[PDB]
Amino acid sequence: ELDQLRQEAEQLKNQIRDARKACADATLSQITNNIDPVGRIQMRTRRTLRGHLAKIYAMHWGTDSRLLVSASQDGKLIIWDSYTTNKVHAIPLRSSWVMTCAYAPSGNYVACGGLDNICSIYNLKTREGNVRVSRELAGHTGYLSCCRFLDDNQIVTSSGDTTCALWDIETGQQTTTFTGHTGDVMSLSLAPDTRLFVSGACDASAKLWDVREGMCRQTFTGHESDINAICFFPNGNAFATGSDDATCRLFDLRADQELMTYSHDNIICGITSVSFSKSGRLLLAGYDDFNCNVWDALKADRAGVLAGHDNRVSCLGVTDDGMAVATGSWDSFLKIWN
Amino acid sequence: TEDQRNEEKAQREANKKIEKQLQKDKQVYRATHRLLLLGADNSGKSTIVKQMRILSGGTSGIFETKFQVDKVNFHMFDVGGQRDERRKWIQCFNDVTAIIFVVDSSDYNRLQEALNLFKSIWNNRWLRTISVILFLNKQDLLAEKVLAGKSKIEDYFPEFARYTTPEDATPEPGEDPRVTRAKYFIRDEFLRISTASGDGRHYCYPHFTCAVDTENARRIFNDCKDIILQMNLREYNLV
Amino acid sequence: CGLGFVPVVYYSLLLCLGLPANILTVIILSQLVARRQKSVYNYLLALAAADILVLFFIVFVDFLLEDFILNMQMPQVPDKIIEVLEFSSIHTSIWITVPLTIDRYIAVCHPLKYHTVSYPARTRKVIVSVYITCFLTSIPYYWWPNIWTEDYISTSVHHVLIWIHCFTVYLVPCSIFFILNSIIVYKLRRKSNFRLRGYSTGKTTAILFTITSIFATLWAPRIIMILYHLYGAPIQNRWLVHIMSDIANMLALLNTAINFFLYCFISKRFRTMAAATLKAFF
Amino acid sequence: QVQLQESGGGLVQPGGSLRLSCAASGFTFSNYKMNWVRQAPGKGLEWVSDISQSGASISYTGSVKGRFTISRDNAKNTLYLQMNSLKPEDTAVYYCARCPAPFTRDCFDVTSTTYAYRGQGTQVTV
Amino acid sequence: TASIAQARKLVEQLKMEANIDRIKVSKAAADLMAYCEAHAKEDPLLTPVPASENPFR
Ligand SMILES: C[C@H](NC(=O)CNC(=O)c1cccc(Cl)c1)c1ccccc1
Repeated sequence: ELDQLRQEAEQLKNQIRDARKACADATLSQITNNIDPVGRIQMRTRRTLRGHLAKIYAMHWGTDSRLLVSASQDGKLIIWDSYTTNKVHAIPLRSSWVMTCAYAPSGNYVACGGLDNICSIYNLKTREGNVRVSRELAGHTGYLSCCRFLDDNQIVTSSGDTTCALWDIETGQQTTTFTGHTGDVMSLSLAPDTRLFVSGACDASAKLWDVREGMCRQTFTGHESDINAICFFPNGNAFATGSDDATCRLFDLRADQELMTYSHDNIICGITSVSFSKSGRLLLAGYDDFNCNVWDALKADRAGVLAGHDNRVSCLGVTDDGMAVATGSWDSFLKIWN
Repeated sequence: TEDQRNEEKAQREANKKIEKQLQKDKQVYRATHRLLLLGADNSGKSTIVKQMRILSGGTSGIFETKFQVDKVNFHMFDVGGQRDERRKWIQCFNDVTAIIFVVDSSDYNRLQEALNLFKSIWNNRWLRTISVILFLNKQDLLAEKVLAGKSKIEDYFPEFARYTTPEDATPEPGEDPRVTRAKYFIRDEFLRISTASGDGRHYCYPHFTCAVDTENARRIFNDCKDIILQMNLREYNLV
Repeated sequence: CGLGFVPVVYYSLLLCLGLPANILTVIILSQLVARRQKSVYNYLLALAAADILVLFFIVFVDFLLEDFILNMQMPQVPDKIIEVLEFSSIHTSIWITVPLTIDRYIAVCHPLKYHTVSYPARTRKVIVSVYITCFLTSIPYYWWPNIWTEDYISTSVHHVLIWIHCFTVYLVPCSIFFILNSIIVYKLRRKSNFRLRGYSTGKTTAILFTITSIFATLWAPRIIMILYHLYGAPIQNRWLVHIMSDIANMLALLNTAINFFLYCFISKRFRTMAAATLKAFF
Repeated sequence: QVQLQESGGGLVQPGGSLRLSCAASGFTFSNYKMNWVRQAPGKGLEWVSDISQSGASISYTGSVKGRFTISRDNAKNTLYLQMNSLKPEDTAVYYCARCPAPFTRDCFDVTSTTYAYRGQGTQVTV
Repeated sequence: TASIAQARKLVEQLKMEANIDRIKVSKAAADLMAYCEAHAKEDPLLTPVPASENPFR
């Protein structure tokens, strides 16, 4: 029966491959050759958020596109005011090895996780005003990789246990778990309708999940190595994945396959963080070679390089208005480009 | 703008407080040296952890081991709560001064696995600047094993019979040239991987430890002293 | 007059070879992000700034202009008051190298307890407390003899002034150079280091000893002659004192230029950064 | 998708010769340090040998050093492991594993839990 | 049985994932093009904003 199971799995894989091949009309490059190229894009460093002692893994812009949270391996969750270049808060964590941080859409709460297998939620606008550990979310067996507030009560959290979990901050319990992966899931990105997110794992596959149903709808494969960065196209019907094979892909949920490769020959370093502009034309990708890159999502032609970091860049976020992008890197500096 | 001015002064005061506390934390972060402890289950890394704990407290998966010797305190990190795949969370330990590797010196079956693990550590793109403090643990078990027969390390490693003990040996009075040859053969195996990459930017410091080896914190103390010394010499123009 | 012609061309070459070098040093270290991580970069930037101050002030407005361009200034307002700041510049150049050597001694002989007693706050304290102390304790350099003005008579203010100059530029700085450097060489060579360190002496201790050796050799003649005007040759030195006094001052100022090749040009990383950044404008 | 399918393998007398092949697919083959991993019956996963991108960093496991000779044909996306003189110890399930990061000389693929880039494997009965 | 059960879960997931209504790649790619060009103007990093409007300078 097991041999029959493998044979029928092969038949289903052949069926999905045939459907993908049939649905492939032409290349996105051919149909976007009627667009004029964007042109060279120069974004100077407006700020250099300089208050971190160790390397920085994650940053997350706020809803107001003014305040942001940055997590460094010293054990701090410094919340800055980008316009004023001021640190409105400096949250002392418990475990210094933090890998993620999330700023809630409302702004009342901030999350952080890491090697402790715990997603800690901090309330900011508390009665006194001193930041405290609001909740301690336990249940992940592997390390913690990416936290993202779905709202003030829930949070989607990826871990090193190949499982994602939709949490309930009010009670501290997993409402529904997303267990369909093979490798360690690193980055997750929520939809504009906050109903279908993706989980980018170390099995060269990103899977699309239902927040309410709790079961994967469509898997997305085609990468050559582990993906540790993922972000939806601003509508929610496409996303991009950055892996260690020095390429960024564009997967289309409607067509259920890859659209275009974003990779040059001279780049041989893995992408660490990806993010789109407010129109979805500037797919910024942070690479291990101490600098970022800017791509034209419709032509794959690289237009702009956000160099300026002395160590590996690890986090990358674009303001909800698209007026800035902050690239926190391992040199403990958050340079806000414009 | 007077209201805006006073509210922004209420922000610069918070910034000043945060700066003061961050300098105070800087006077604590650079005064401690984070250490990372790897190894396998059979390797008695927990015994060394307890021994240096006597010279602090943690039960949340990652067993921190705070210990000070000569008024300087290191911070060991016994991370073991994660899965068997470690190619992604090992990148957090890039700024660690030294990776502590405890190898089970009395296991011939699982010794090639330890060399493979060391080779992976010695060649990571994000670990290629971290010197390793090798710890060949419980040499007493190896001494008992070689001195009782059925210790054909020449079988599991075929290049033992065609091997001779190094001239730069340090034998204890009760030792046997045979157990000395074996225990330096493991060391030379690890240094063979050590002296094959990492062009003068990180070094493997090998040390022999038994089960009850009290002088373990001081050995790491001196090794870290040398590590910091070398990084300062390349940090200056001396090199 | 060749005796007075050689200094003019020598100082022209010194200016055109040292001002661009230290300006490039300031430009490179102003953008080098590691400065706020290590104190040696701050000390080096201070040394470059003091080199700018010295090589501008003493080598231009005292040695080119005042000596062989103008030869007209009234020696009341712009001569003695400007030597007040010129002596301050040279004293700062020496006492920026002093804390740099103390920092190196800490980082080498007590490497593990280094960030505890050396951080870019004590660095700021000692880097802004030497500028001020040199501009404040050089105010006494208002009585500088100008020995060849009109055959002046030596008074007691010049004696104490030159003793203070000695104690502040050579005798104490060389004393605290030699002891620290000898201790470093001792503890780095006569101690069992790593086995793969065959070239552990001629590349580290040789440099660390020649650094102070060249400073001592190039500042010995000026000190010994400013003491010679105190205790030697009342009636005989007048024949050929000016030429060799100028030579001693030339050696003293040549130290200020070799202080670049000994510190910034030595490191391969600095040279690679300079090579990368020299094409920034083009 | 990343698909490493193992061919060869079968009944072996104590001292037989087999051409273990790994028809890999789904990526540019000549960019990864391919390596072999065994699965001894009732025992954990162990490393067999590895070969670099070009074939200049070949390294064998200690036990079987002269018995096994690995060889990759980069233009055929394959990993050969010429296994002659097979002892009963080599009665394991061999696995053809690819290191995750392109252009690197190390990888953590001895993981008992399913490593993402590792084939289904063949059983060689000796 | 555990491996067989995992295989059954995998085949159920694959059957549910291959039975998804897909739309031609040309149409989806053109839709992404149309959305991106219909939102180009509000995007700041594409067409640079005036220095007065820019809050970071
Ligand atoms: C500022 C000072 N410049 C001077 O000190 C000028 N003083 C003399 O030339 C002099 C005075 C009395 C006796 C003798 Cl032997 C010489 C100076 C510092 C460093 C290098 C060169 C010059």
